Amino acid sequence: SMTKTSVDCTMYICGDSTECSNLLLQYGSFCTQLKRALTGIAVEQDKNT
Amino acid sequence: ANQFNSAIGKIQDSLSSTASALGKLQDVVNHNAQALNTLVKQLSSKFG
Repeated sequence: SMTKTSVDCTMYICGDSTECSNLLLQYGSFCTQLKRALTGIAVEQDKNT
Repeated sequence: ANQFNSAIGKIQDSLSSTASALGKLQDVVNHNAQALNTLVKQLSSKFG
């Protein structure tokens, strides 16, 4: 097994500013696919043990 | 003939009552369905 990691879309891209999150919702599902891919790694890391 | 016919009859009763044994093949449909449904929602967002 490897080290299980998780990446937040809000805290990494935006500095908790109101102008960053308004243009982030126009980009949509770009970090939704990247969040659920790392979730699907962390399920399979427990299945390897 | 009592042991082999009763053991194969429990396989037929398990697949009819419980569909969870085929759920590994149901994910192969579900990994293809969630990939196509996310890809067709890219046109609604304005990309900046």
